[PDB]
Amino acid sequence: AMRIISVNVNGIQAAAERGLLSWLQAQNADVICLQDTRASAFDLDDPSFQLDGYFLYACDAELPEQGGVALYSRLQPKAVISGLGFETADRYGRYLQADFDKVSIATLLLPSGQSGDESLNQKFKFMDDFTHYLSKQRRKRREYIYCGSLYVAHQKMDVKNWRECQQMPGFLAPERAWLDEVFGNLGYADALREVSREGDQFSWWPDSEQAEMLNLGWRFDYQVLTPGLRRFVRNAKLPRQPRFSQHAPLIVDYDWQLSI
Amino acid sequence: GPAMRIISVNVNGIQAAAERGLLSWLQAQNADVICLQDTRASAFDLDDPSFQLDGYFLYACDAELPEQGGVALYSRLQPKAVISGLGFETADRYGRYLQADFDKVSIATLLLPSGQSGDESLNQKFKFMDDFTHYLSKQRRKRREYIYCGSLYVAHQKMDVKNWRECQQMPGFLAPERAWLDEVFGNLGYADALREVSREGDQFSWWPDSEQAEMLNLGWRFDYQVLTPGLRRFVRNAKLPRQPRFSQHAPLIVDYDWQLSI
Amino acid sequence: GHSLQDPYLNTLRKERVPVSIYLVNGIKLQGQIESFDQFVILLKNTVSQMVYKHAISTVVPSRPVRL
Amino acid sequence: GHSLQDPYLNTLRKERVPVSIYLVNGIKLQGQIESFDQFVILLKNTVSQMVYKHAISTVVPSRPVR
Amino acid sequence: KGHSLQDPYLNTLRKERVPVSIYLVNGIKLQGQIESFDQFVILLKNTVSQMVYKHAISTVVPSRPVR
Amino acid sequence: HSLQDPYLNTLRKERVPVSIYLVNGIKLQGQIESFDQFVILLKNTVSQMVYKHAISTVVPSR
Amino acid sequence: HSLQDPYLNTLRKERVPVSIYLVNGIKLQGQIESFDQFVILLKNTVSQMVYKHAISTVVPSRPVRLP
Amino acid sequence: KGHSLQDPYLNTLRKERVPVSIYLVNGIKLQGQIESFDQFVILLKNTVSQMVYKHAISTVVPSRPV
Amino acid sequence: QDPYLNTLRKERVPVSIYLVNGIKLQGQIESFDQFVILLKNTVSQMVYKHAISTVVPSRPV
Amino acid sequence: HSLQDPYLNTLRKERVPVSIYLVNGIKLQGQIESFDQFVILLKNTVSQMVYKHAISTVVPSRPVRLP
Amino acid sequence: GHSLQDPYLNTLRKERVPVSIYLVNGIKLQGQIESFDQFVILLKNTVSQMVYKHAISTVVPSRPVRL
Amino acid sequence: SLQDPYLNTLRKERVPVSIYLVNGIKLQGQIESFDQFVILLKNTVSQMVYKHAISTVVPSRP
Amino acid sequence: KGHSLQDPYLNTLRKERVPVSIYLVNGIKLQGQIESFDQFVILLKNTVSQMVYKHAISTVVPSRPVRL
RNA sequence: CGGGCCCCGAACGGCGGCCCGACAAUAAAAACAAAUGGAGUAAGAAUGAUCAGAA
Repeated sequence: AMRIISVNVNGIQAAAERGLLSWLQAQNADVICLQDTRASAFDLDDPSFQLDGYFLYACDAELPEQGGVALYSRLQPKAVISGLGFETADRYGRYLQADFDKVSIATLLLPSGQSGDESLNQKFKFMDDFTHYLSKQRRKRREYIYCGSLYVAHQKMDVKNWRECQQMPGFLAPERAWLDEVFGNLGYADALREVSREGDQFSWWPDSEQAEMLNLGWRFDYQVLTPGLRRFVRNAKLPRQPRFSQHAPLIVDYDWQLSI
Repeated sequence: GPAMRIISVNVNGIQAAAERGLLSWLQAQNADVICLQDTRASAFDLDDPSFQLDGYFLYACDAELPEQGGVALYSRLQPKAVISGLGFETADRYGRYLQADFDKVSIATLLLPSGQSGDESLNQKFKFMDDFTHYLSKQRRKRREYIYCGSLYVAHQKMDVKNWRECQQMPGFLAPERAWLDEVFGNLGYADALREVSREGDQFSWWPDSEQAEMLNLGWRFDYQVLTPGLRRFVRNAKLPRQPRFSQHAPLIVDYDWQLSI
Repeated sequence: GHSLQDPYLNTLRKERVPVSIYLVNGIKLQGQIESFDQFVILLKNTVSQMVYKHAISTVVPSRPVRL
Repeated sequence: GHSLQDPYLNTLRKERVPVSIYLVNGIKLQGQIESFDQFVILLKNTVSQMVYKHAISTVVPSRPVR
Repeated sequence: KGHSLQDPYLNTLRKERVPVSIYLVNGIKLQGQIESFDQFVILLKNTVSQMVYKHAISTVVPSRPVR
Repeated sequence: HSLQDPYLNTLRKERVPVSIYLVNGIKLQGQIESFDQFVILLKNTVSQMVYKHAISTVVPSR
Repeated sequence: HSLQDPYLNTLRKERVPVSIYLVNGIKLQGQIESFDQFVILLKNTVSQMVYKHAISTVVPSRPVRLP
Repeated sequence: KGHSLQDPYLNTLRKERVPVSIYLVNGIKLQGQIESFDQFVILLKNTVSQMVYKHAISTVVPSRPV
Repeated sequence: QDPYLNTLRKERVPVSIYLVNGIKLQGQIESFDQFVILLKNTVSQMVYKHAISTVVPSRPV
Repeated sequence: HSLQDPYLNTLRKERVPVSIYLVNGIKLQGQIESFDQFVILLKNTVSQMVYKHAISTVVPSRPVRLP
Repeated sequence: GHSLQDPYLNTLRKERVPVSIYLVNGIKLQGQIESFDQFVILLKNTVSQMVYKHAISTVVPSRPVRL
Repeated sequence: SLQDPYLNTLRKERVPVSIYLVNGIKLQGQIESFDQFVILLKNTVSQMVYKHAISTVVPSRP
Repeated sequence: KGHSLQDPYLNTLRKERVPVSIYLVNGIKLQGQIESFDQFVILLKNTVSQMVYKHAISTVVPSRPVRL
């Protein structure tokens, strides 16, 4: 087995009050990649967030409310690294990576880009910087699993009424083109769309009860994995959890097992 | 023997044509179908017995403004059906398209905007050619073979116009329109009767208002019998009488071997 | 009689609005509605062709018209 | 009922106007109408078949009739 | 008896002006909101007034699940 | 009638996903919400009401 | 009435495997479990209700004699 | 002989330098421009000079008509 | 092999091709050869012979 | 050469309903109308031309005996 | 050339050894080789499905047989 | 071709090789014999494979 | 082989012994350098030799720009 | 030992001569965390003025 959980909690505190800690504790998994901690590493040090039988790793942004990402693993990773050299990355700890034998996973959290124009500019900046870094991450032997919420949909199949969202951030032409270039040209794939080419599957919908009723979801979570692991995809699922997190948990299993 | 003739003259205002007596030459020349282009008048004006050709069925559709445009036709025999419009505002709102469904051929009148008046006319021309290539690509697969008989206001090749140097910027030889025409002809398989039967130069249809240009024969070939390849094989001959200009264009007359019938 | 169907056809007739009748198969029918009666509708055009009510699928007037 | 269908069909029969009936399936039929009833219809063509009104879509005569 | 179900459902769909994507038996996809209807004809409102016959409609697909 | 009503009621009392085929050959599978002499609602992404006269075959999943 | 009921009763009692054709031309197969005055339930592995409005021709694979 | 139709199409795409998107049999989209071709190889110029074998090319979609 | 596809092309029948990857392609047959089939649908979406699994015409020929 | 051609010719002559599975595993159905050195025609409602290089196996719904 | 697979498959067929042909798609095919030729092998399944070589990948016998 | 030198060298030295198939499943075992069409692995079961569905043959030891 | 554009490419990749990244259809990537090639095989020298088949190679992406 | 090179038979085989198997040398890469699941997954063109298809 080889499970991976992705829950952009948008605040580990709200996650705790919503019962995310108990759900993850009950949810038997190998690695858990929650995003947007909205708290300092010292806050994550609170044993309440420490899941029984899992390690604690977290990198906080310069400003807690800005972001922050954490990573829980069942076995001691070979090494944990944070940052990518970019200001938009280092100054906010939006990237944290653990190292295991043969495969090393990472936790990515892109800026929403929907708050303001400056957020969209930062999004474009981080996108170009990240595709550059990944170009530098081509011939690298170690296979990767960039588990992160990219705040962008690849195809219309990933979001309904695209006609209305075409101009709204998250589905704009340049972001979709960047994602397509990152996926196809560079040989990267996705476990879900590979194992299950089924529409209507989303992760992030408005907290508004109306959108939840009519299910206005935007697929923002993606299990970006190097082509080496593409062959070892078991199955993907997007549970419709009752408002536990804006980004619904993204659980995927893999045929390839892990090792220290 | 079995023969049919179609005549097309862009009168650009039925009033001027009637003033010079086009009705006499029309009723005199034996023809099966007439495609009078650019009426620039109300349909009731065409309905008048003076403009109506005796013994020919008539149907006229104009724009929201009578003088703006409009097209009419005179069929020798009652067509099975008559349709107007294409769904595009550029053609429906301005009556730039009229078709009299008959058997197979279904004579269709087309009128592309000149694009020489202003920039808005050129934008309308671009939109029209785009929508038309779309519709024709969606239509080429149809069984019914059409004959889009209309003045396009575009010269396809150098054989259609002399002194192309100064004409590069003048409408009629612009690059986008020429490319669109070459596309719809070759890439889609459409042909023209005149170029097919006669590769002769010097013959033109459109002339400037300058009398010196007419004396020197500085003319343009803006008319094309855009026909489905199904009918390209039965083209016999064509002619362009150089009678004193009734309008900007000349009467395009063509003869076919196929004999139409209700 | 009908609540809106017959009034709708009468309104379409009064102003002879050019109406394009669509067949269930897919073909279109141009020409104004000359007259109408239960199970039949007469069309005015090059010929006095009569269409069948049970065959008509959609009746779209060329201009927005209200009862 | 048939306030308009019956007069039209009776006039077409009396004037023996050759009418072309187009079925919903698309096939083409030709021949004048000899007689008719509230359902089927007798044709004039060499075969003189019985067409069904529920399968007829349009009846276009060769000459407009009053 | 015969209209105990479709009548109130369609009336609610009309009142809620929910965008509908009606499908014809031929398979064509029309869109718009139903503005009125009776028993044999359904009147759809959109850019161009459209009259659709009931005997030719296959499904009426609204954009939101009505109660 | 005598046969359609009880069978169509049991097809919902037992929660049997019903698949209906349109005359054009299009297939839709969903749980029937309610049925009438001329209308039958099939639970799908949205309440897609289906006309009885347009249904060709009813192949339940079980 | 005089011909449909005996034919259907014979096809049912004799359990003749029929090949029901659809109005679209598709050839289906299966056994008939029970018929109605407007619909027939044909079972092929599982019961499958077939509407008479969508049946073109019913051809029994075996010759049958009316009562 | 073998590429009487493939050869002219690929040569036109090359001369016109139309940005094409090659879809592999594995389903991986490959955007770029056709640099050169032969019997069973096509050079795609992009951020990385790529060589895609023909036997593993499912479809090519030029972004503009040719 | 050759006559069937030639008839499909000349008659302008709407063709839908399922590739070996399962992709349901749609378009009309423009031109074909030993190892290439030009599919005309908006763009000249060329398709290789080795990758084609099934050719589904809309109506028999 | 010695086995494929006779087997397919027998399947065609007897018109045995065969079930073909693609290399990807998609299950197809239909009768073998005509064979070819590179392709086959499988008539099932709509005649579909399947390529031999994409055929995983040929499962005949009925046992067949070679000549 | 082709001098090694012929005797191997002929011996597998003679002794009727149960082989498990794993296709390229990861599907099991337990059965006995009834015969074999170019571009084709004939299984001894209940239906004796005819398989193609291009699709076959591995041929493992349940019991190790001698050459 | 260089395929035959490689294969017969592995056969003579009997090096445990790991063969990856087109699907990707990792095989293991020595190579007993080989030709142009098939390979006869020396595995516990000696699973035979045809040459038209091979990816890469690599020896576990240099 | 009639035009043989693959031959110059492989020859320049081998002569300079550039680090290649031969992708396969299954999805795995093979790093190394082309030692030699023929019609159906290519030799990748990564500690041990790899008999990667030709028909299984999806794309060859050299991590080193090769002028030609 | 086995790869690259030229030499020779009749697009197709192969044999001798050899060289190397550590690049007579990248004006420089903001950085290589370290080199068999398996008896088989295919929901709807906003509408050809009108499609008969054979030993």
